[PDB]
Amino acid sequence: AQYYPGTTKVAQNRRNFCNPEYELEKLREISDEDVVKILGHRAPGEEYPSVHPPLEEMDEPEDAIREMVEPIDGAKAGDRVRYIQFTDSMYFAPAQPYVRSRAYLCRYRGADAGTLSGRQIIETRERDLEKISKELLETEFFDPARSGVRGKSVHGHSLRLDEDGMMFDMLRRQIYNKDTGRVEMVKNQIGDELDEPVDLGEPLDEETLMEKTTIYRVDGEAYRDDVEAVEIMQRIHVLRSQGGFN
Amino acid sequence: AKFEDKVDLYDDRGNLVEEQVPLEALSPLRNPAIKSIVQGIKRTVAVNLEGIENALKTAKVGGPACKIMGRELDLDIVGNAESIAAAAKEMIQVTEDDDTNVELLGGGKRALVQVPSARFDVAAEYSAAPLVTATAFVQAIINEFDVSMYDANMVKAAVLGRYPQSVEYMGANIATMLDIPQKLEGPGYALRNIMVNHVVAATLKNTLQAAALSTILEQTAMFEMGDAVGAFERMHLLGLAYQGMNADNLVFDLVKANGKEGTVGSVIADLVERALEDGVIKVEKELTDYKVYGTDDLAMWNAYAAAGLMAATMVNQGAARAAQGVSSTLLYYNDLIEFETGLPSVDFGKVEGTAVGFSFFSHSIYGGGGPGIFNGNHIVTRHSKGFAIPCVAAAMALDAGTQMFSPEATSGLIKEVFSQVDEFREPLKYVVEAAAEIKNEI
Amino acid sequence: AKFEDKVDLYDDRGNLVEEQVPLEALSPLRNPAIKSIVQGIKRTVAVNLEGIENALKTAKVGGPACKIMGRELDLDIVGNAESIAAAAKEMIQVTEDDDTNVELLGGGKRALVQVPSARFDVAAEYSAAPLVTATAFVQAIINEFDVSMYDANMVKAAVLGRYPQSVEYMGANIATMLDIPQKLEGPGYALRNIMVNHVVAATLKNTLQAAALSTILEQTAMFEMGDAVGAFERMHLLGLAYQGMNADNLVFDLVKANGKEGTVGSVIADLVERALEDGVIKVEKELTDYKVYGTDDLAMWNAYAAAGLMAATMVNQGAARAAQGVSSTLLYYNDLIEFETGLPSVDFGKVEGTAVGFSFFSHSIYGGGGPGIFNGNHIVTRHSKGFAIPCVAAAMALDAGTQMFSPEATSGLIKEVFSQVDEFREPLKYVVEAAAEIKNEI
Amino acid sequence: ADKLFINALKKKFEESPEEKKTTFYTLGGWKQSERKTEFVNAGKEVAAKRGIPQYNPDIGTPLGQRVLMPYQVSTTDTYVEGDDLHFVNNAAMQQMWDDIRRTVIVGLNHAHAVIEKRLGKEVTPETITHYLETVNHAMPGAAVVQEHMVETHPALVADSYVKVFTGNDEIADEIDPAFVIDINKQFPEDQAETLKAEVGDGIWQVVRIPTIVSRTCDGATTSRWSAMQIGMSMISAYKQAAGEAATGDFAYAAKHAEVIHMGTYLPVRRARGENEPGGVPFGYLADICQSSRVNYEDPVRVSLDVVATGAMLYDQIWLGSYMSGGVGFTQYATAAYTDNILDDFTYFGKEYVEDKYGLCEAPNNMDTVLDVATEVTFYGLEQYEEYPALLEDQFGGSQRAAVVAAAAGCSTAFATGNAQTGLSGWYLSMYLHKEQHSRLGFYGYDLQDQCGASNVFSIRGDEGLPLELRGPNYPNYAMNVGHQGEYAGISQAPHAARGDAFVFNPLVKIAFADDNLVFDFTNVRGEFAKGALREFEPAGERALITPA
Ligand code: F43
Ligand code: F43
Ligand SMILES: C[C@@H](OP(=O)(O)O)[C@H](NC(=O)CCCCCCS)C(=O)O
Ligand SMILES: C[C@@H](OP(=O)(O)O)[C@H](NC(=O)CCCCCCS)C(=O)O
Ligand SMILES: O=S(=O)(O)CCS
Ligand SMILES: [K+]
Ligand SMILES: [Mg+2]
Ligand SMILES: [Mg+2]
Ligand SMILES: [Mg+2]
Ligand SMILES: [Mg+2]
Ligand SMILES: [Mg+2]
Ligand SMILES: [Mg+2]
Ligand SMILES: [Mg+2]
Repeated sequence: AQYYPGTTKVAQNRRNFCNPEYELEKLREISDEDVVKILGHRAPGEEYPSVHPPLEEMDEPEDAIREMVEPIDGAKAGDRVRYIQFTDSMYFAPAQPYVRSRAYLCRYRGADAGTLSGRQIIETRERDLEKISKELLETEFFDPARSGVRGKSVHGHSLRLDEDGMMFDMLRRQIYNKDTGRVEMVKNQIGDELDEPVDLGEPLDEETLMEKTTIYRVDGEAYRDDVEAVEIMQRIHVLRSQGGFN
Repeated sequence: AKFEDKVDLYDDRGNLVEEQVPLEALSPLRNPAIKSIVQGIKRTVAVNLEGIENALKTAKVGGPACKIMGRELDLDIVGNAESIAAAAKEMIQVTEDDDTNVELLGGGKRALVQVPSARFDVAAEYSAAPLVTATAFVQAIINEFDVSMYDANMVKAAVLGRYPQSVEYMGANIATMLDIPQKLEGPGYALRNIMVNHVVAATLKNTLQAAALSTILEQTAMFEMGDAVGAFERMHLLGLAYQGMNADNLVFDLVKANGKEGTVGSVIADLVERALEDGVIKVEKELTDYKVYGTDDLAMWNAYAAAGLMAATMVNQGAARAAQGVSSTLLYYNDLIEFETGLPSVDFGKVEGTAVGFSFFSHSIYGGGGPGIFNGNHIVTRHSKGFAIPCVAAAMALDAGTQMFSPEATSGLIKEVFSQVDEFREPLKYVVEAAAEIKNEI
Repeated sequence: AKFEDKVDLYDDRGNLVEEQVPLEALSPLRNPAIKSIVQGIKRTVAVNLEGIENALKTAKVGGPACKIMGRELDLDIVGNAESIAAAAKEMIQVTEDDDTNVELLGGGKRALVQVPSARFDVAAEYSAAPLVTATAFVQAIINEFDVSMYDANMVKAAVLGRYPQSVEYMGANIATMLDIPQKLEGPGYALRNIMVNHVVAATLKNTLQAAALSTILEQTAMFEMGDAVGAFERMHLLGLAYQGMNADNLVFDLVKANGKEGTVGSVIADLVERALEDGVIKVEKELTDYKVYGTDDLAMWNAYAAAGLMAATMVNQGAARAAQGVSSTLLYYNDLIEFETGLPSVDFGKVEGTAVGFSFFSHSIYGGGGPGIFNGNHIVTRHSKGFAIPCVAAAMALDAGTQMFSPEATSGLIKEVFSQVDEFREPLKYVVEAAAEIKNEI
Repeated sequence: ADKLFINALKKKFEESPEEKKTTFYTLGGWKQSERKTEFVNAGKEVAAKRGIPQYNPDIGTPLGQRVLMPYQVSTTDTYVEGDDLHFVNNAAMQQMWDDIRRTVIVGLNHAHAVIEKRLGKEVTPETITHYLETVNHAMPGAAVVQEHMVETHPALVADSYVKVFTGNDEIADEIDPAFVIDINKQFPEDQAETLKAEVGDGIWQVVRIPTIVSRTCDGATTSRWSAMQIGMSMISAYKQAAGEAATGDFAYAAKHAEVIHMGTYLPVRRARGENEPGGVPFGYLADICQSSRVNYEDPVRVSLDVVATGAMLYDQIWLGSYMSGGVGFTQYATAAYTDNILDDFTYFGKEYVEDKYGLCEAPNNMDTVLDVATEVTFYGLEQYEEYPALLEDQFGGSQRAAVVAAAAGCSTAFATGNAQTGLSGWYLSMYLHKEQHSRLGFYGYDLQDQCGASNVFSIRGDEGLPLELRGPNYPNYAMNVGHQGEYAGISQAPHAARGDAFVFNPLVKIAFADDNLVFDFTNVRGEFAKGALREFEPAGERALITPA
């Protein structure tokens, strides 16, 4: 698959996020327990709640489509559908909202992805969400200064950075520690205090943010100079226009 | 005859039924099974005899929480169902050997009613179904029990609700898959105002049959609306064939190839490869490490892309066994395929746009609800001309129990009655058979 | 037959056509000419080619006084009408040589269009007629002149108006006798939302034919609404036959006897005499110098009284050659006949009540208008179940020029196209012939 | 010289507009804000008086972890907190909608024909003047025929009246000028000539019913109330029987045959009668706004006054209350009429077009769409990238999408002189913006956006329509913020560039050229600022009939 036109680093990074054969760079280690705490859906040692009984317990009639499509593990179990949501700074966060939804539906099964300017969300069966979330949190999808895990109160994608290089968060879920130069998650994604903070590692430096970003800007790589990517967008516009007429 | 295209038709198990069927043999304008389905949906009513009886015994008539103390009437309706139904049938039919059907279900708790097709041939629209059925059952109940002049108005209220004070049959104990003509978003929309959950209930959650029924209704509406007249007709017919009829086993084969481990993106890659293999698209231009694809047949590209869209929904929502992500599939299948190819997405962006609003209105405070409450007449989901709602029906067929407003919650009366009708329950079978029959008349 | 009654049928000159025809041969459910009339009204559209051309050259589109400066397009549509009509016809038809008709009128300024009946057999309702016609003519015009993508939206506006921003086709240059389904006062009302002036225009002001067309449409709606089901069916059929089809020559003979010098009161006296002579009513008891009449057949009394009501309109408004007093006739014929006899008036008081409101709303500030702008769907005149509006049609056919909102003012496009259709113009001829043809099949 | 938004950015923030960093969390939350402080205190008092808790700044999340900004009302020197631009808090905004809702246009052409042809009486300027004196007594709710009538208090209904206009100057001049909208006085010469040619010898009434009534009732009341009092005044002034057959012709004429509603009725899911915001087509909204007749040398000013009119009505009142409610959509709309931002971008585009093509000189085609809309989109987006204060100001992607695409679409229409290619440029702007920043608006923002390109030039039943005829009930447009008022601006743009007197209905244009209205439609943004400052005086209050 070719994913996205263009000859910039931005365009290549957009293709890399979509391409499931591209190995996302792992930047930090997070424990399973800590992914669960950041998600905030269940307590450590709490069994997965269910929304319906396990598939095996159901008396489903023959359906060729069902038979051909393997359910994800959480669907087999009857897990609730839960979410994880991220906000990405326009100051060169590595992932950005459409990048995420496009990438998620290339990489992950059974995914409900939603894009907005200030937040981007995936909803899927709880145990599968925990596995996906580890990858969203440990890899270059995430920078702990320019990205935030936020289930509400998302404002900040378009705000000025603070003096530490951190994105605004009305609820201050991620705190930059001057003494380590690392960020800690001190609240879960909905804003409740964690018993113990989660290390999210160091913010990426400016050079590395510029290598990894998927936003076009005049002070990075401008979209208007990625003439092949603009050509395809214009082409789409014209072909849709003609097609709707005749 | 107008179009040279032919398609191969399959059953819901992926076996070939008939090869090289002319495209117009599937047209709503030509196919006698689509005519029978549409006239059947106009004429069929579910009557809840038990519900009428209970409303009367409690005086709970005229809508949610409403009750008139002192008006209670205790009538043995279900116990006398056979007589009541026979008396109703005599008023409903035009002649004794016509196509009127009145059949009791559930030990007399429910009746399936099909009002004779001839009443519709001298009617402007379809409201004779509920109105003729309602009055025939009101009169038959009154006559069964010799209900007095003073009390009979309660029987009317139990059957048809608060109409005509309300514009709808508010509190009625009859149901139809259609809704009243005043609720149409535009003229020609009536076959679009059919809840997704009702389609899924009628087809017993068989994914391919739900997608077929929904496509038949949607694309038939596109003819009634004039959208499939002239320049657009072949586009609409090929959409019906490839997205809703599994033409050439394309949907089926894409699901087979992507069902075990696939994603929306893997289905896209397979569909683009298939379109290339079949000569539907070709490379027009080489950019820097990027092939720009073109087509000399936009209607056919649209149809292949639509089959892929349906397959992607089946793979994505089938893997989750949860329908909510259909709004996301409908959006990103189309967004991804345009940047993959340089070609326009399904319905030239109108599926993707429908999906943007449908996503918002199924994940926000402002309106909408879960996937099953939408329909082609809903303001959120009317914009694509038939290429979005059938995917929603497939997704809800595949939902294993994640919805509060499920077909069990919204559509139980409809399910009991309308799934009895073979052509409603298994339309793919009947439409393919009729197409094979008329293949030499096109 | 469900009923035992037979009627003698006459032509519009009062001459016998066929004796002793079963009543149900006149039923909308059985008579093939009523079926062809209703299907014809569903499928027929008047296209004003000159209007479209003028709208385009002035950019006056989208409703009264509207205009978009800079958007003018000067296209020789009327000069090229033959080619445009043929191209539209190709899109409108289902198959070559089917029942599609496209016929130019007024040297290409107008077209009669009858959309093929098969489109309606697979549609929920009747909006395919304007929608299929509109888009076929939009596309034919664009293709005739090679109108660009940038300009073609003005063709669309000139044809169909401000739809879909407006619910109606606001400013359209096509017309139908029916109106949009959203405007129905209740389900089943569509054949009632036909302006009296349109009926009078289509029948060329022939009094009996206007009364017949109006009665056909009203009583056919009563079937669609369920009102003529079960207990009420015979009442409605006998109303159709006696009030609208001149059964037994009763309307005609009452007019003959009262036309030279008669009044509403003298018609009443003649009708009561005739009902007694025929055994429809009988003296039930004697008060002081006053006979109280009874009946063993309320539906037949109602029908005789309805024939008298029609004859009283023809006498009263025919003597004035001024339609306005139809509201008074509809009131006082009924009021007087009740105190004359001790029996209920036509439609058990509902014609009298319709007439009270209609009189008010045709002589007051609050709404309504002249007789010709009413219809069975109008809130003022919906209440009687078919027994009032046909008298208004007869009165407007007799109006010699007293109205500002005359059929010439409101219905000229409809007149030019719909009066071409023999069955619309002379329905009394065709429905009687059809009833005689099926007389031994009922 | 400076970009037009620089002064506003320097007012909002201590940092220079280009500065990338700031410090948050130091302002005391709501305590930084005069307005929030007023609200906290008011909520305490409300709750204490009524015995039910109400506004409480500690419920939910703590506002004001960042600067709670003032906004400059564009074209003014007025800076206010955004709460003063909420329609609930702004009497000018409420009155603007009341003035539209309570107006109908009603011909006298059929009516005069009924008088002449049916009553057999003459109509002359003198008889028209007598009729107008009569209907100006009757219209606010006073009697002319019956004994023992009880009437509205004249001071509660002082805002209700009837005027007329005609394109025949000599007829206009013979009717008493207290009742005449004088086209020659209100419009510059060339516009006046255009409008008088459209009207010709037609004679039209502009009827305004009382604000107090419109507020008690609904928009569908307006043409009925109008007709009742027209009817009584035709009875009294032309000496009819008081209720004869001809009386019904005046009723039908005033209620149906020669009425022009401001808005058409809506379908059932969003059921509403006439004269509600969703029925007002974009070309009528541009015509209601009166900027065209006073700022005609500046087509940007005209177009953006229409954007302000429509963003407020369509997003704040209509989408944000009739169709939703609550806190609502103030800043979705303010983005299009504050801080001179849309003005900066649209002047850029106008000048670009002047330099490359000349206004209205570009070919009306997709080449022009691609050129202009792309160039203007990139300028607007570069401003957010160059000025971090600008991006933190228009913090929601939807706001930025609407502003950037309005400048692109208006500029495209300035180039082509045609609204439809302007609309294509709006959609292309959204597609480019989405690819540039990998975001656009809220979850549901681009439903119409993705349908958009294909539906611009469609001719199908519920798809094809010139932009001027579209409105909030056009199917793709029926739900979402950040589009409808901007479309009214695009509808105005080519007509302002061409010097056209009106966009879609000349009668609507004339009908609002009237200083007897309560809101001043010539200066919509100035009125919004006056209301924000609590200096606007609305009609409709009940003070005269309630305790002192
Ligand atoms: C709960 C929702 C989901 C929903 O259906 N509506 C919400 C909330 C709702 C509430 C918020 C009021 C409150 O706080 O109690 C109101 C005011 C509507 C109402 N009920 O009165 C609103 N949105 Ni929202 N909404 C807005 C916006 C937005 C932007 C904000 C992005 C940012 O970075 O700050 C995003 C969408 C996006 O990412 O593009 C957004 C989301 C959301 N919007 C998220 C909550 C986001 C969060 O958790 O912080 N709105 C805007 O982009 C600007 C205008 C603004 C609206 C108020 C106004 O116009 O003044 C408000 C319009
Ligand atoms: C012009 C009409 C025809 C029509 O369409 N409406 C009228 C007039 C209208 C006007 C009279 C206001 C005015 O004088 O300018 C208003 C107030 C409606 C409005 N436009 O605001 C009204 N009638 Ni009227 N109308 C009334 C009534 C009536 C009674 C009055 C009989 C008597 O002996 O006085 C009669 C009908 C009848 O005879 O039954 C009547 C007729 C009439 N009604 C005759 C005028 C009669 C006359 O020439 O004097 N109304 C009433 O019976 C009582 C309530 C009263 C209404 C005002 C209120 O409710 O306070 C008023 C209701
Ligand atoms: C979709 C529809 O809601 P329902 O699905 O019918 O509940 C519709 N609301 C809206 O369109 C909300 C529009 C304003 C709020 C969102 C603005 S982006 C309405 O209430 O009629
Ligand atoms: C009849 C109808 O008017 P139209 O014939 O549609 O103009 C209707 N008015 C009324 O019913 C007037 C009711 C109140 C005035 C009379 C009270 S007795 C209405 O405006 O919709
Ligand atoms: O978050 S949403 O896009 O759903 C609502 C924005 S106000
Ligand atoms: K109100
Ligand atoms: Mg690990
Ligand atoms: Mg009895
Ligand atoms: Mg190569
Ligand atoms: Mg004789
Ligand atoms: Mg006699
Ligand atoms: Mg408290
Ligand atoms: Mg002033």
